[PDB]
Amino acid sequence: VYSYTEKKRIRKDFGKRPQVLDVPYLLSIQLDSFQKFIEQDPEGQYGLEAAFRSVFPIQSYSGNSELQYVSYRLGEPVFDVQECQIRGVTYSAPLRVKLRLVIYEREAPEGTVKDIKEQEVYMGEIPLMTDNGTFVINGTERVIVSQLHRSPGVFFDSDKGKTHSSGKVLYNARIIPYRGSWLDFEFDPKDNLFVRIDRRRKLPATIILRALNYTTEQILDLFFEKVIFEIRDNKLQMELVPERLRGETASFDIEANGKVYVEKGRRITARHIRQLEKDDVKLIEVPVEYIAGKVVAKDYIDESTGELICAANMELSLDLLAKLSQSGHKRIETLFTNDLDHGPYISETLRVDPTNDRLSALVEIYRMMRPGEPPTREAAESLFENLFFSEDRYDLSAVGRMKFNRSLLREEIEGSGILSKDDIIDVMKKLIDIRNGKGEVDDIDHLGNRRIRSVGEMAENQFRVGLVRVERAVKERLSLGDLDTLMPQDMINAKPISAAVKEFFGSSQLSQFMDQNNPLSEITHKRRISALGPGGLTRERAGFEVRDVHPTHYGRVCPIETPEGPNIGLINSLSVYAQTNEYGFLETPYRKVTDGVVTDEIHYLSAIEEGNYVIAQANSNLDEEGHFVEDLVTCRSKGESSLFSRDQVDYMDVSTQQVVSVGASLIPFLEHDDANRALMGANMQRQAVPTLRADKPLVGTGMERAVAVDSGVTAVAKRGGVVQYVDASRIVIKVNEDEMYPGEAGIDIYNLTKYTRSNQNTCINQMPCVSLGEPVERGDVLADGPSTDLGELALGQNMRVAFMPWNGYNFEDSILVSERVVQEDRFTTIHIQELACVSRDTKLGPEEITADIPNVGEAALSKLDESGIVYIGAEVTGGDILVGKVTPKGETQLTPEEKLLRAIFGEKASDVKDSSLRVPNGVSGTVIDVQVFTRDGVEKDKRALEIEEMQLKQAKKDLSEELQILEAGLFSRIRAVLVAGGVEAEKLDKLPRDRWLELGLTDEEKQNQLEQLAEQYDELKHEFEKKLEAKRRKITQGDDLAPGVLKIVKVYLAVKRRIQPGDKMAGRHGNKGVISKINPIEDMPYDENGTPVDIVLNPLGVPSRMNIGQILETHLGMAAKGIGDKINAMLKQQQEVAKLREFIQRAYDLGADVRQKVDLSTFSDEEVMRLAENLRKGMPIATPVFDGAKEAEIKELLKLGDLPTSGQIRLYDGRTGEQFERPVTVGYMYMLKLNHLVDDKMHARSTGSYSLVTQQPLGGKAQFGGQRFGEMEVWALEAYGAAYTLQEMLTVKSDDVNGRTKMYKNIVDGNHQMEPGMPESFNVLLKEIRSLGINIELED
Amino acid sequence: VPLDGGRFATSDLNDLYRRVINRNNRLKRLLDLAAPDIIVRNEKRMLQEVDALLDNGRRGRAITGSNKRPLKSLADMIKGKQGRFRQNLLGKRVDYSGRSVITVGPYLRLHQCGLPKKMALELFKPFIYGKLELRGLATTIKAAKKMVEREEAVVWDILDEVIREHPVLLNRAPTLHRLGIQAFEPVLIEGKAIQLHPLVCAAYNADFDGDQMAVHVPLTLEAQLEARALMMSTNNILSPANGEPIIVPSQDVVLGLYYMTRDCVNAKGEGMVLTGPKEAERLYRSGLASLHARVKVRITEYEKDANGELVAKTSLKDTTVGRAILWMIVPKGLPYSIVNQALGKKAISKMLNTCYRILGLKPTVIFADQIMYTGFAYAARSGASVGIDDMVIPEKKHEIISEAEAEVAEIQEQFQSGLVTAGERYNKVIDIWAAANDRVSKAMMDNLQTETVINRDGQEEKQVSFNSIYMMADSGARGSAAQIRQLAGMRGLMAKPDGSIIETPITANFREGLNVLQYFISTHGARKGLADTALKTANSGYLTRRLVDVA
Amino acid sequence: GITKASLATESFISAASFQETTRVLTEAAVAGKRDELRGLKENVIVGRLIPAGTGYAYHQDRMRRRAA
Ligand SMILES: [Mg+2]
Repeated sequence: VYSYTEKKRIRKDFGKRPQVLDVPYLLSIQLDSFQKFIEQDPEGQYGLEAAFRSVFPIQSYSGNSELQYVSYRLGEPVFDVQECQIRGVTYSAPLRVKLRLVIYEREAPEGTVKDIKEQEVYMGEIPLMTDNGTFVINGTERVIVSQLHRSPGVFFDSDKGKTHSSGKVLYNARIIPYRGSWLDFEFDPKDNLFVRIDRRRKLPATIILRALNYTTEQILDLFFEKVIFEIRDNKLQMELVPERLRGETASFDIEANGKVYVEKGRRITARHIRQLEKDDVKLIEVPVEYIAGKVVAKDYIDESTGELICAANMELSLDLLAKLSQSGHKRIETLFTNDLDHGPYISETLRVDPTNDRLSALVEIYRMMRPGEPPTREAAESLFENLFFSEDRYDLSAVGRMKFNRSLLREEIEGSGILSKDDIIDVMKKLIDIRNGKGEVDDIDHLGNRRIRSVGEMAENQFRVGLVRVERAVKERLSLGDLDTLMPQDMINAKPISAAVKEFFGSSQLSQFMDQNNPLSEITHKRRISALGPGGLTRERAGFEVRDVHPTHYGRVCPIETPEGPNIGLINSLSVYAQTNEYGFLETPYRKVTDGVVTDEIHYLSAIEEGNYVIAQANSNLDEEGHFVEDLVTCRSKGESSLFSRDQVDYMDVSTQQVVSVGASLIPFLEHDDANRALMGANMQRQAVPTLRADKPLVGTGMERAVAVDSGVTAVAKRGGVVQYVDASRIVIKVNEDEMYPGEAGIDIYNLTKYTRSNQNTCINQMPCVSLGEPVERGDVLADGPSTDLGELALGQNMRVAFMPWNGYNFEDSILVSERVVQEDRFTTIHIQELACVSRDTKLGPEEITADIPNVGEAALSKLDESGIVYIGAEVTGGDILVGKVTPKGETQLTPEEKLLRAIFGEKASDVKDSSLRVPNGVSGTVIDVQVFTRDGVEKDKRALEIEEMQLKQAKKDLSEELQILEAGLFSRIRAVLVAGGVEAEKLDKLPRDRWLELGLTDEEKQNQLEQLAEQYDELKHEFEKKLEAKRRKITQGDDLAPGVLKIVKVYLAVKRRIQPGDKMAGRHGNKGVISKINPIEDMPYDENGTPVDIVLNPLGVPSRMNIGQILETHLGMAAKGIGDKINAMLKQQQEVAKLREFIQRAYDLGADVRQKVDLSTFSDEEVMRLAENLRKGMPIATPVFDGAKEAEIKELLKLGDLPTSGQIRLYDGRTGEQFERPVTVGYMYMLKLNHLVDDKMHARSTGSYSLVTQQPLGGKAQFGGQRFGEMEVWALEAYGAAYTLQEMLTVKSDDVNGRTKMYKNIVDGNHQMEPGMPESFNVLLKEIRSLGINIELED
Repeated sequence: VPLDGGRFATSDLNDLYRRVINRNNRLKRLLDLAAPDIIVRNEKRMLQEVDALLDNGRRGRAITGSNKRPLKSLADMIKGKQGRFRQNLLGKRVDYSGRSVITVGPYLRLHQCGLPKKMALELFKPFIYGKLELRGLATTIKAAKKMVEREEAVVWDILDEVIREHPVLLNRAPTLHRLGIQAFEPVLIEGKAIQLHPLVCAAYNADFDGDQMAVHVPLTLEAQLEARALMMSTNNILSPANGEPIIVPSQDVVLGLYYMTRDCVNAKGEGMVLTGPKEAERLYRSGLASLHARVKVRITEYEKDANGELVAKTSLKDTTVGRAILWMIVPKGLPYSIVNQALGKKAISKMLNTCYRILGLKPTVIFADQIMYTGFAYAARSGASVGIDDMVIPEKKHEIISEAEAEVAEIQEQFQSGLVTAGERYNKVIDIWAAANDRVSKAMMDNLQTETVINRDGQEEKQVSFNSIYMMADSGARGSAAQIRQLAGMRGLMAKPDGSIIETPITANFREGLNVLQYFISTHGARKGLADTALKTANSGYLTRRLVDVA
Repeated sequence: GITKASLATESFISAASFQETTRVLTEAAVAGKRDELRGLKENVIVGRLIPAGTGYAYHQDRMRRRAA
């Protein structure tokens, strides 16, 4: 069942798989992050409160002086949104903070204070976020793009390469905290264990073991397994554990209890082990040569003499065995080393350990951390015990603690933010386990180890960065001087916080200009995931492995949309349904699968849970009960895709198209193209300029509605009801009764955005779509914006295409275009530019904006008023005066013979110089709006007075009008109320509205609601008065500007760039092209009915680029326009309602087994006619992306029209008038227009300006500069015999500062001579080398 | 330099010299005072850190500027790709230049390029000034400047005069080899885009999807004579890498010629007798006979068997109508058998090469232009579309897939019973899917290339087909037999990022469309290919730079 | 190798244009060398006629005038 806004153009659909989930609100990531960042949070989980409670209170260094936190509040913005765009300042808000300074009493450290103070402190301004996730910073609209970064937590990464030519593998565990220092461990090619801190010089990892207050005995106790020997008064016998003999060949016959278990020479078999276990063998005598291979464990000193027999980590020799034997050391501790299980890496590292105690280790790490300086006891001890144990300099994270405890297999998910001893213990144990073999490596590209941080978290970090600086400053100031009784403001400082947050939002690597040339462009630029920026990598140091797709991208990141060229795989976009977890991992939905029944409940699944489960496929047919109708399903369990059974399914995919982005989901027949052309299509879709009259998609996906509504361009009704008055500027809604709050008077007023500019100069503009007195509902569109059409995204226009080669004019990729396209004015786009003219303050004096300029007649001065600024609505062209500005000139130092000429004529040169702003060459348009700013002290001129008067009258009129309509609605509601309980039907309109709000009634809530409406009226008039005063003061007050400037005039142009050979037009499947010619109507190929085809593409582009999707799109478009043509001809003569009913129903029932039963028995002869009228240009068709519309459905849809099933119809020829044999494909393809306009590219330079230090021309076309004659061009010219051309290519035309003037005189004198000279930049090189002691000189 | 609005821009050397002079002055003042030796030794070390001025950032660490960035010393003004050598002394920015988008414009002769009138008006400004002053149409040069500013109607004839025999230079950004820069005469265009002749897009490696080229102007007499003698387009028709021509007709014209020279087995008017190629032209355009029908014609071929003298020979060859139409293009000295076949792409390249090696250069360049003209004409007259019925799926495909599935099921059961090894089952599966893919490709090609069945005056006959994709592939006009079977047969076995091969290949074609899993498998290969084609460019450029600096 | 034999060149501007400039300049400076501008990189840098293409006759004339 469809709303009234959907009974206008109800789109025909083809999707087979019934979706069970609504597409979520497409910006919720950006909005929800910044909602977390700034919100009154009555606990320190996330937000500003988290930073404050993590950095406050502040204590002076036992000075009994406490500064502590209370709360914070966000102020009202001084300038709202459109004022911030007009003026140019950040849409910010003050951050008023309540802080408390308290000083404790003497010998009362925990005792009460002797003084308090509570002052509301202002600490900078944070920018705010508009209701589309965009910030306004300096007049512009900037977006901060979310970052993808390596997670805080442990990583048991291997090396896994050759990397030495040893053919070995190195397992280098690594710990990364969210704020702190790294702690790397790695093995060497000689398999010894090392350590390094913050990528410094290597150290053997025993140093930190000792520095954790551990001696050698406990180290060998923790990191090895003891082997105990018992001197049984002889033979040095050893006890047994039967597992210890696995995979070994004992040199003797293992025998006990008079029973042979293992033979000599025989290995200890598995059944030997089982027999040893069953027979309960404890202790045997061993040959004495077995113990000689051991390494002793602990310190067995001489108990008599107090001397050492053997320390820890000593290999034993038989004489030393006798020495411990004669000392009576019956119990001897050793180690269970091995070649397979228990590697002696700690033992050998202790052998290469050059330390002996804690102090040696701390001295060593102090030297390694900082060279040069002498070691010190307290400095080294404080450095080490502060580095990895401070809440200050080491915050692991909450998410870091979670992931660390998970990857360590420890149960508890929450713990400290600093590293304890047990954490390093278990990290060492697991690294040793991995080197032994029990354990598995991790990887980087797996999306379970990469988070998503958005504007909330980055803003919070920048705020903390400001706060630590201000806290250090306070701790400085609180220490010195006095107690004082001073007020808690002068030790605090606004600028070292606002500076930090403004340097983040103003120029980071993430805050960029929002491409604002399409609703799709804004949407796909707000949901962008970037791997660059701070905390990440750079494109010059990014290996191919992070650029690649990964099996954990299925439904969390789009694999097919990515910018190509310099950075592929770094700026991956986000999927359609892909949410974000609580911690910040990416999450995607799945439908719960019971025993065999698909339950339509939804469970969100993270990146690491998706492996242990089994996930079904969305293309699995099921029959009305959730049972899979097959006996198998193509699931995916751990990377692979294996044909599992009906019973082993745990989760089913949600919708068929959750693998793509939003930008790539608007491509019909995506499942046919090669991924290269799909990438190029989805990247060219976000560059289409909005045309003059946005038409439709004839063959669209079906998800244009959500993109149009969820982007901020269209104006969506907030409460349903009747529309009361529709201008082209405003829309007034009267709300329904049930949706009306009891408090206020309910009408709505929307104010549309008529003809303003965008960051790419295109003309963002809205127009209404509803009419007067027509019901709407909650959520309909009321005003289409740029590229929208009745709430559906329409990025271009759809035109009749034919695939045939045509006389070379579409040779490689060119696109022949008929004159009907330009004649119907259907690819015409509107641009809007901004021109600024400052009036600076020179030392010779101030410039003026007077109308009077020298040396110009009346042709230029016809279009300036008396003040000297161009009129509103003046058809200016290139090179014409807009802002007449003169500048003072000192003397000019007049010269010979023109001195004599001045003596002849006497027309003295003025002391002023013309420097007025004129229109840049090549453009032409109408001036739509003039903006004038001025410094406060300067007296304003006439035109500024006109503008201020007009703005003030407009503001007063609009505010008065808003109050008028609001009171009209309020009194109408009062009139409706007063009928109930004491009706004044004719009595009410007798008296005026003066005392209607005070009349008595039955003493109900409406009696004490007439007073509510009366107080609403009084509040409305008072609010009107105060807001009018505020607005008047805001208009009339001066505008703060840059230092040393007087006034700025901003003039707005509106070009109407039509279409020309050179423009780039693209399809949707990434078939680009440049228009080569614009033929007349008659020359175009026309089919048998006389209708000329409109665009003649090239067929050779299909079977080599393989994007076969565009041909099926062409066929389906031909079917759609066929049905539209049939219904148009049916509506041409007035036939009947029921005839249209019959045909429309039949057209809406194709083909077999689709959803969307859309029967027309519930439409009532007005909607039917409106539907038919809105359909007559062609019935729109939907195609969900991977669900698709199969070929036979297209065949039968074409057969519904009279068009041939083959899709190809014979085209005659325009010129000869004869017939093309081999009939050719025609049909309706949706074709875009990218904003690579030719006139923005084409530029030339005869002799422009020249660069200052090196006499070369300037950059590209902004300063009228020449081309870059690269090194390879010089190689090419050397390859030919061309010598003189090269000589003039790098001497006369560029750098020989006398040669070029001589060349100009020679050229205009009609004598193409040249005079070489020597290049200027070479002479600069001579001076640079000679600036050193390098005497270099030319000589002959 | 004084920036506007009271801002000052300076180089960092002012700061460095300030530092050195300051420390030197301080040391002078200390030596006046007879300071302690620790103070003067510290000051001399500071004066040593001269080192920053000469080459900052070599010894120790680099002192930084107010923006906390390592500032630039003299050695950074010399060295690097931003120093004088690579960036300012070898490659300069040039006056008299411009750039724009490019378009095709097949009406051009190949020694001339199209050029917009406005770019001509800007580039040739001083020539126009001189010509106007010489003709006495402006008294001074100032009046001439204001006259060309007003674009008054007599300036265009002056532009036409000074544009007459004046070459320009055209160049695209990756100038790999010496054909990257060529000369052209201009023909003025009432547009805004450079029209560039279609035959040299192969040499420029240029396609018209928005690519831009830069123009340069030779000024002096020696430079224009160089541009006409060496760099002119009609003097570079052979590649310097090898003697093969570089004016091969590329994709559309070769398709037109391939369609023009074939033979339907029974078309309108077969077996008549024609009395010369002019009769073939008349019989075609009147429509009484088809373009391709086997017709006994009479033709005369001239051979230069004598000492550089042509000798006529005329006979009754047995050819088609389209070939006899094409024969009016070939010049005198070529034997007739050069146009008596299907005329693919290697064939036409060899035809051009033979014409060059036998006749000379001028007839070969005129022959090249006539070939492009007639190729475009009959390609457009073909009407060679591409439709969804032009991708035939061989009907044995699903049976082959079913049999291969049976084989892989048997090997799966064998490894389930442990009779075989994991690498064994891997290679068994990979070989049976390879065999099935090969067999389905054989089935598709044998159903596509030859299935056309027409009947000459009798029962039945089979011929090569006109199934437009088969023409676009067999003719050589931008279509490979390995990029079919991704439109009809299975798409082979894609590879995982590790470099291995997936056990279950993608068995779906772009006509039937892939499902979600197959598409997600196919995505990785495209992304890896894109990244490699992006990162091969830097290595190739570096290799070229090394080679041209060693030789 | 080409990157090695492309640095043992008699000309030193042709060496300093393509490599780290510091080592080349210092070795040339202690050597007191004297480039003669014989190749192509030198004559491109100083911006006179290439001794290869059209300028070969001019350079042959200059050499003929030189030392004669
Ligand atoms: Mg290109």
